[PDB]
Amino acid sequence: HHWGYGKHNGPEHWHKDFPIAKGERQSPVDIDTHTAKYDPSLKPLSVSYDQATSLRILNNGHAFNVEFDDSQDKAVLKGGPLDGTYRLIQFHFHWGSLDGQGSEHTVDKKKYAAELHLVHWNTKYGDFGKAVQQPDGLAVLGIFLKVGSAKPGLQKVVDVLDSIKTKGKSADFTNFDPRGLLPESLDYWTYPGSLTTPPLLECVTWIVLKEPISVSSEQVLKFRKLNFNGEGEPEELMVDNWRPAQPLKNRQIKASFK
Ligand SMILES: [Cl-]
Ligand SMILES: [Cu+2]
Ligand SMILES: [Hg+2]
Ligand SMILES: [Zn+2]
Repeated sequence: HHWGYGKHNGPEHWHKDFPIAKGERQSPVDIDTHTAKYDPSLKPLSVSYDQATSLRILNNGHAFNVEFDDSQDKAVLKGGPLDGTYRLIQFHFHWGSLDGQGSEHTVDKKKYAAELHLVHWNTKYGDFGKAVQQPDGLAVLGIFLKVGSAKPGLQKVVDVLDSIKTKGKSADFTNFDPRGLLPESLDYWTYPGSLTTPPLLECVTWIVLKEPISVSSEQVLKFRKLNFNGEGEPEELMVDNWRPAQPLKNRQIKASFK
Protein backbone atom coordinates (compact mmCIF):
# COMPACT_ATOMS: atom_id res chain seq x y z
CA HIS A 1 0.00 0.00 0.00
CA HIS A 2 1.45 3.37 -1.16
CA TRP A 3 3.36 5.57 1.29
CA GLY A 4 1.46 8.39 2.90
CA TYR A 5 0.82 10.18 6.20
CA GLY A 6 -1.99 8.00 7.75
CA LYS A 7 -1.51 5.51 10.67
CA HIS A 8 -0.99 2.53 8.34
CA ASN A 9 1.28 4.08 5.68
CA GLY A 10 2.83 7.10 7.43
CA PRO A 11 6.42 8.10 8.40
CA GLU A 12 6.90 5.20 10.92
CA HIS A 13 6.23 2.73 8.09
CA TRP A 14 8.39 4.23 5.35
CA HIS A 15 11.53 2.33 6.36
CA LYS A 16 10.16 -1.06 5.15
CA ASP A 17 10.07 0.13 1.52
CA PHE A 18 12.76 2.77 1.91
CA PRO A 19 15.34 1.49 4.44
CA ILE A 20 17.30 4.72 4.00
CA ALA A 21 14.57 6.24 6.25
CA LYS A 22 16.86 5.14 9.05
CA GLY A 23 20.02 6.41 7.34
CA GLU A 24 22.84 8.63 8.39
CA ARG A 25 21.65 12.00 6.97
CA GLN A 26 17.86 12.01 7.07
CA SER A 27 15.62 15.13 7.14
CA PRO A 28 13.99 16.97 8.62
CA VAL A 29 15.78 17.71 11.94
CA ASP A 30 15.32 19.90 14.98
CA ILE A 31 17.45 23.02 14.72
CA ASP A 32 18.87 23.66 18.17
CA THR A 33 19.74 27.34 17.84
CA HIS A 34 22.13 27.19 20.78
CA THR A 35 24.30 24.52 19.33
CA ALA A 36 24.30 25.62 15.62
CA LYS A 37 27.59 27.38 14.98
CA TYR A 38 27.94 30.72 13.15
CA ASP A 39 30.21 29.94 10.16
CA PRO A 40 32.22 32.85 8.83
CA SER A 41 33.38 30.81 5.79
CA LEU A 42 29.82 30.92 4.34
CA LYS A 43 29.50 33.21 1.24
CA PRO A 44 26.26 35.22 1.12
CA LEU A 45 23.34 33.32 -0.42
CA SER A 46 22.21 34.27 -3.92
CA VAL A 47 18.58 33.58 -4.78
CA SER A 48 17.99 34.59 -8.47
CA TYR A 49 14.36 33.93 -9.39
CA ASP A 50 13.51 36.95 -11.60
CA GLN A 51 13.56 34.85 -14.83
CA ALA A 52 11.64 31.94 -13.24
CA THR A 53 9.24 30.11 -15.54
CA SER A 54 6.46 28.23 -13.76
CA LEU A 55 4.60 25.68 -15.90
CA ARG A 56 2.04 23.75 -13.91
CA ILE A 57 0.57 22.88 -10.54
CA LEU A 58 -0.08 19.27 -9.62
CA ASN A 59 -1.85 17.50 -6.72
CA ASN A 60 0.22 14.26 -6.43
CA GLY A 61 -1.74 12.74 -3.59
CA HIS A 62 0.89 13.81 -1.00
CA ALA A 63 1.11 17.60 -1.48
CA PHE A 64 0.95 19.93 -4.52
CA ASN A 65 3.96 20.73 -6.67
CA VAL A 66 4.41 23.97 -8.60
CA GLU A 67 6.74 22.87 -11.41
CA PHE A 68 9.21 25.01 -13.32
CA ASP A 69 10.93 24.93 -16.66
CA ASP A 70 14.47 23.93 -15.67
CA SER A 71 15.78 23.39 -19.25
CA GLN A 72 17.88 26.66 -19.00
CA ASP A 73 19.54 28.61 -16.17
CA LYS A 74 16.61 30.81 -15.18
CA ALA A 75 15.78 30.49 -11.49
CA VAL A 76 18.98 29.56 -9.65
CA LEU A 77 20.31 29.27 -6.07
CA LYS A 78 24.08 29.86 -5.61
CA GLY A 79 26.50 30.96 -2.85
CA GLY A 80 26.03 30.27 0.88
CA PRO A 81 27.25 26.73 1.52
CA LEU A 82 26.81 25.75 -2.14
CA ASP A 83 29.46 25.08 -4.78
CA GLY A 84 28.30 25.98 -8.25
CA THR A 85 24.80 26.52 -9.50
CA TYR A 86 21.53 24.90 -8.49
CA ARG A 87 18.45 25.15 -10.74
CA LEU A 88 14.88 25.45 -9.38
CA ILE A 89 12.70 22.54 -10.43
CA GLN A 90 9.67 22.75 -8.16
CA PHE A 91 8.25 23.98 -4.90
CA HIS A 92 5.74 22.43 -2.52
CA PHE A 93 4.62 22.75 1.08
CA HIS A 94 3.98 20.61 4.16
CA TRP A 95 1.28 21.81 6.52
CA GLY A 96 -0.81 20.81 9.52
CA SER A 97 -4.47 20.19 10.38
CA LEU A 98 -4.03 22.95 13.02
CA ASP A 99 -1.77 26.04 13.19
CA GLY A 100 0.32 24.54 16.00
CA GLN A 101 1.91 21.92 13.70
CA GLY A 102 2.78 21.43 10.05
CA SER A 103 6.52 22.29 9.63
CA GLU A 104 9.06 19.50 9.13
CA HIS A 105 12.11 21.31 10.53
CA THR A 106 11.60 22.62 14.00
CA VAL A 107 13.46 25.46 15.74
CA ASP A 108 14.26 24.66 19.37
CA LYS A 109 11.43 22.07 19.08
CA LYS A 110 9.02 24.82 17.91
CA LYS A 111 6.72 23.62 15.08
CA TYR A 112 5.50 26.21 12.57
CA ALA A 113 2.14 26.08 10.81
CA ALA A 114 3.72 24.99 7.54
CA GLU A 115 6.95 24.85 5.54
CA LEU A 116 7.81 25.69 1.94
CA HIS A 117 10.50 23.68 0.13
CA LEU A 118 11.97 25.14 -3.08
CA VAL A 119 13.81 22.21 -4.63
CA HIS A 120 16.88 22.82 -6.86
CA TRP A 121 19.33 20.47 -8.66
CA ASN A 122 23.11 20.87 -9.17
CA THR A 123 23.56 21.90 -12.83
CA LYS A 124 26.97 19.99 -12.94
CA TYR A 125 24.96 16.74 -13.17
CA GLY A 126 22.95 17.57 -16.24
CA ASP A 127 19.46 16.95 -14.90
CA PHE A 128 17.45 16.03 -11.80
CA GLY A 129 17.53 12.21 -12.15
CA LYS A 130 21.30 12.19 -12.32
CA ALA A 131 21.60 14.89 -9.53
CA VAL A 132 19.74 12.53 -7.09
CA GLN A 133 22.49 9.92 -7.56
CA GLN A 134 24.96 12.46 -6.01
CA PRO A 135 25.57 13.38 -2.32
CA ASP A 136 25.56 17.07 -3.42
CA GLY A 137 22.96 16.78 -6.15
CA LEU A 138 20.24 18.89 -4.50
CA ALA A 139 19.72 22.12 -2.56
CA VAL A 140 16.41 22.76 -0.88
CA LEU A 141 15.52 26.20 0.37
CA GLY A 142 13.13 25.75 3.28
CA ILE A 143 10.94 28.58 4.59
CA PHE A 144 8.68 28.45 7.61
CA LEU A 145 5.12 29.72 7.50
CA LYS A 146 3.31 31.19 10.54
CA VAL A 147 -0.30 32.37 10.65
CA GLY A 148 -0.78 36.14 10.76
CA SER A 149 -1.03 38.66 7.96
CA ALA A 150 -1.75 37.37 4.46
CA LYS A 151 1.14 36.77 2.14
CA PRO A 152 0.11 38.49 -1.13
CA GLY A 153 2.55 36.49 -3.24
CA LEU A 154 0.94 33.20 -2.12
CA GLN A 155 -2.62 34.13 -3.11
CA LYS A 156 -2.34 32.98 -6.77
CA VAL A 157 -1.39 29.54 -5.49
CA VAL A 158 -4.28 29.54 -2.97
CA ASP A 159 -6.77 30.54 -5.66
CA VAL A 160 -5.85 27.72 -8.00
CA LEU A 161 -6.23 24.96 -5.38
CA ASP A 162 -9.99 24.52 -6.01
CA SER A 163 -9.03 23.34 -9.51
CA ILE A 164 -6.61 20.57 -8.29
CA LYS A 165 -8.59 19.26 -5.40
CA THR A 166 -7.85 15.57 -5.75
CA LYS A 167 -4.87 13.31 -6.49
CA GLY A 168 -3.87 13.34 -10.17
CA LYS A 169 -5.33 16.74 -11.04
CA SER A 170 -3.12 19.47 -12.48
CA ALA A 171 -3.65 23.03 -13.82
CA ASP A 172 -1.69 25.46 -15.96
CA PHE A 173 0.33 27.60 -13.65
CA THR A 174 2.44 29.92 -15.84
CA ASN A 175 4.04 33.24 -14.89
CA PHE A 176 4.07 32.61 -11.13
CA ASP A 177 6.86 34.54 -9.45
CA PRO A 178 8.41 32.66 -6.54
CA ARG A 179 10.15 35.84 -5.27
CA GLY A 180 6.85 36.71 -3.60
CA LEU A 181 7.21 33.75 -1.21
CA LEU A 182 10.49 34.93 0.34
CA PRO A 183 10.85 36.72 3.69
CA GLU A 184 12.98 39.91 3.94
CA SER A 185 16.02 38.23 5.51
CA LEU A 186 18.13 35.52 3.94
CA ASP A 187 19.86 34.55 7.23
CA TYR A 188 19.79 30.74 7.31
CA TRP A 189 20.90 27.46 8.93
CA THR A 190 22.47 24.76 6.75
CA TYR A 191 23.18 21.08 7.17
CA PRO A 192 23.48 18.00 4.89
CA GLY A 193 20.32 15.86 4.75
CA SER A 194 17.72 14.26 2.50
CA LEU A 195 14.42 14.72 0.74
CA THR A 196 11.68 14.32 3.37
CA THR A 197 9.33 12.17 1.19
CA PRO A 198 10.06 8.73 -0.13
CA PRO A 199 12.41 7.72 -1.59
CA LEU A 200 14.13 9.95 1.01
CA LEU A 201 17.31 10.32 -0.99
CA GLU A 202 20.38 11.61 0.86
CA CYS A 203 21.34 14.26 -1.75
CA VAL A 204 20.30 17.57 -0.12
CA THR A 205 22.15 20.61 1.13
CA TRP A 206 19.47 22.14 3.27
CA ILE A 207 19.21 25.88 3.57
CA VAL A 208 16.50 26.77 6.06
CA LEU A 209 15.72 30.51 6.51
CA LYS A 210 15.48 31.86 10.03
CA GLU A 211 12.76 34.41 9.18
CA PRO A 212 9.33 32.90 8.66
CA ILE A 213 6.77 34.29 6.27
CA SER A 214 3.29 35.13 7.59
CA VAL A 215 0.26 33.76 5.74
CA SER A 216 -3.33 34.40 6.73
CA SER A 217 -5.55 31.86 8.48
CA GLU A 218 -7.79 31.96 5.37
CA GLN A 219 -4.79 31.04 3.12
CA VAL A 220 -3.78 27.96 5.20
CA LEU A 221 -7.44 27.00 5.58
CA LYS A 222 -7.53 26.65 1.79
CA PHE A 223 -4.48 24.31 1.81
CA ARG A 224 -6.49 22.10 4.27
CA LYS A 225 -9.36 21.77 1.79
CA LEU A 226 -7.18 19.71 -0.61
CA ASN A 227 -7.64 15.94 -0.75
CA PHE A 228 -5.10 13.04 -0.57
CA ASN A 229 -7.68 10.80 -2.31
CA GLY A 230 -8.53 10.89 -6.04
CA GLU A 231 -11.79 12.20 -7.64
CA GLY A 232 -14.86 10.20 -6.69
CA GLU A 233 -13.13 8.55 -3.74
CA PRO A 234 -14.09 9.20 -0.08
CA GLU A 235 -12.67 12.48 1.23
CA GLU A 236 -9.35 12.35 3.17
CA LEU A 237 -8.36 15.91 3.73
CA MET A 238 -4.72 16.71 2.76
CA VAL A 239 -3.44 17.77 6.21
CA ASP A 240 -0.48 16.81 8.39
CA ASN A 241 1.62 15.87 5.39
CA TRP A 242 4.84 16.47 7.32
CA ARG A 243 7.56 14.16 8.42
CA PRO A 244 8.74 14.67 12.05
CA ALA A 245 12.26 15.43 13.11
CA GLN A 246 14.85 12.65 12.57
CA PRO A 247 18.13 11.87 14.48
CA LEU A 248 20.87 14.47 13.89
CA LYS A 249 23.50 11.64 14.09
CA ASN A 250 26.96 12.78 13.00
CA ARG A 251 25.94 16.26 11.72
CA GLN A 252 26.56 19.89 12.54
CA ILE A 253 24.12 22.61 11.71
CA LYS A 254 25.86 25.86 10.71
CA ALA A 255 24.36 29.36 10.95
CA SER A 256 25.00 32.16 8.40
CA PHE A 257 24.45 34.87 11.04
CA LYS A 258 25.91 35.79 14.46
CL1 LIG B 1 23.89 10.08 -3.26
CU1 LIG C 1 2.72 8.83 -4.61
HG1 LIG D 1 22.10 11.27 -3.41
ZN1 LIG E 1 9.21 18.97 1.18
